[PDB]
Amino acid sequence: GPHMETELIEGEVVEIQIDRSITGGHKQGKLTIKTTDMETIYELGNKMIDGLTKEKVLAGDVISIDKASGKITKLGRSFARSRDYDAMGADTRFVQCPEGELQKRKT
Repeated sequence: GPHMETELIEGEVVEIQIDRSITGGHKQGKLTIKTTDMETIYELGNKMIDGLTKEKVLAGDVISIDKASGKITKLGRSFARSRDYDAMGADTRFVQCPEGELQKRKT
């Protein structure tokens, strides 16, 4: 596999269908993602809803879905309100929330 051999799907979100009628036992939905070649539709399970909710996924965001773990990860291309302001001198808002320092990239 590329990087890893886990079944992963990622792409920019074209469309989002999330149930609002299903009981809090097993939510469902239908996601439309733009891949490298085309937009494909993927079925959302309860854990998928969970993951996309956690990542705060909306149309226009990009995310990856782990078929094995059921975890969803927003990649970073198609985002929303990313801080482009790094000239933080009078900006005492150093709210760099530790969301998982995966690999010591480090600024």
